[PDB]
Parts: sequence; C-alpha cells; structure tokens
Amino acid sequence: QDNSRYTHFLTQHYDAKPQGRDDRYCESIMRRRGLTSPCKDINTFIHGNKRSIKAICENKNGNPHRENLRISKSSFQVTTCKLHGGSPWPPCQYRATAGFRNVVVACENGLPVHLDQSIFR
Repeated sequence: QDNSRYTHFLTQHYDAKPQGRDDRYCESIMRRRGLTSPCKDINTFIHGNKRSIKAICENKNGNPHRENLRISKSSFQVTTCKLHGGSPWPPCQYRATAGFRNVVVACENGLPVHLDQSIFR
C-alpha cells in the first residue's frame, strides 16, 4: 500500500527547490528533517521533481547496479551536507557541497527506499 521507506527516503534525501545551498542551508534542513540527534555524519539531498527520481527504478532513468542497487541515467542537482567538529551532538555544523551528477538508489515496488551515500564521500 503505502511505503514508509519511500516516505523516509523523501524526508532524508529530497528537497524540491532549496534556493541557496550553502552551509546554513544544510544546518537548517538537517535539523528540520530530524537528522540532528545524533548529527548524521553525511547526508545528501536531491533537488527537482520526484518523477525523475522514481524513474531510476525503471529502465526509463535507471540501470541495475552492483549487488541490488540502481544508478540513474540523468544527472541531478544535489547538496551534500557533511559534519565537521568531531562531536556527534547538536549544535550540528555542516559544510555544504552542491553537486550535479547521477545518483545511486535502491528501489522497492518502483519506489526509492535508499540513497547510496558513498558516491558523495
């Protein structure tokens, strides 16, 4: 029916139109999306519409990749938020890295349920 994992994916990895994707963007959205207790070490948000991202799950915008993942054909505007300061607890200071590249996800039932973070490390 519903997919709580696709819902979690959106919360953790999707931001439709961010505007300025600087450090303070990261600090605000990381707190907003509930990722600051403890501070998530690295988290990347995808921008634009959701139908492009879903389409990574189909032949449309994706290919099978590695053990059980999928890799997009199209590039996406992304913003990676990376923790600095060696303390895992708030306040969480983030460095933003805007990117434009293809993304790796895992899908269930045609829906993204996981973002592979490693390609942004």
